[PDB]
Amino acid sequence: GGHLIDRHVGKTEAELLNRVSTGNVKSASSFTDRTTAEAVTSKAIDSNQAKIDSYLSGSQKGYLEIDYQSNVPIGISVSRGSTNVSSVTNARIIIARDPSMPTGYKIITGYPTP
Amino acid sequence: MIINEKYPYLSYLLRCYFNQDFEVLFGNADETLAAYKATETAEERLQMKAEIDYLLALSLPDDELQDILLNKLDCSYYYPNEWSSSEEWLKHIYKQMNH
Ligand code: NA
Repeated sequence: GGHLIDRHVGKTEAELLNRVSTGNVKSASSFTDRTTAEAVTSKAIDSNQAKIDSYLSGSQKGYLEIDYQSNVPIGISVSRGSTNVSSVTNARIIIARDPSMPTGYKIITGYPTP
Repeated sequence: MIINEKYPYLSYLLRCYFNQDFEVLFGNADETLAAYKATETAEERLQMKAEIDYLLALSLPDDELQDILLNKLDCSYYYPNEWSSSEEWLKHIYKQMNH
C-alpha cells in the first residue's frame, strides 16, 4: 500500500473541502509541505520518546497516539458546514508496533489538529 | 485536567481508529469497530465500554454529547450523517462489541 501521511501533505483547499462534504469526516487537514510534515513528525517522536519506549516494551495496544504542540502554523484544516480554511499549529501522529522496523514501529498516519 | 487523561479508552478508539483515514485503513464505521475488536484486548474494549456507560448515564443534551465526541475526544467520523443522536451511535458502538 501507500504511506497514509501523504494524504495530509500539501493538499489543496479543494481536496480537503471535498472530504468534508462528499466524504464522511467532520474535518480534514494537511501539512503545508513535505519539509514541514517531516519536521513535525521528527519533533513529535523525539518529544514523546519515553511514551513510545513504554508502549513498545509493555503494551498490547495496536496503535499509539503522539501529539505535537506548537505556536507556529504547520498546515491547514477545514470543517463540515463551512468553507473557512483554518491555519493550525498542533499535530497528531499515529504509530503502530512493527518489530521489523529499526525503531520497532511504523508511522501509520499523521496530520495537523486544531 | 485534559479530557483524554480521564477518558483515555474512548479517546483511543476515536483518535487512533476513527482517524481521518479510517475508510482507507479499515473501511466503513462498523468495519473500523470490527478491526478494533479484533486487534485490541478484551480488557481494552471493556474499559472503553465503561466510558461509554459513564457518558450515557448522564442523559446529556445531544449538542453537548456531540461536542464531547466530535470536538473534545476528537472523533474524525461524522456519525451524525448516519445516526439521529450521539446516544444512539454510542449504544451502537457498545452493541458492536458483543458476540
Ligand atoms: Na497550538
